[PDB]
Amino acid sequence: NFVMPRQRAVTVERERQAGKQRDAYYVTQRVNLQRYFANGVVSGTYAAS
Amino acid sequence: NFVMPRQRAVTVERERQAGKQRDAYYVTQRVNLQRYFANGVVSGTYAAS
Repeated sequence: NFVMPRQRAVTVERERQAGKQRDAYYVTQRVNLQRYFANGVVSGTYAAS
Repeated sequence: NFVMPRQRAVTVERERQAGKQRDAYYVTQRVNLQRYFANGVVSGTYAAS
């Protein structure tokens, strides 16, 4: 348990035409952390009032 | 009469750098339908309450 399924790597695209005097850098990433079943975890917590 | 005048048959364009992560497809055609003289057609009409 605790796998991080990954659709793709990080990518970079760039755009400057038909812009106005300006290179633009765009980056994207699709990643998520999602566990299977609810077992084997704690917080703690650890609290005041 | 009822000639089909045209100056641009169908053009299919394509952009992807970058659109902000979104391709764009553009389709255009330049055409018209026009008659030399005001005669040669009737419409019914076929109308009542």
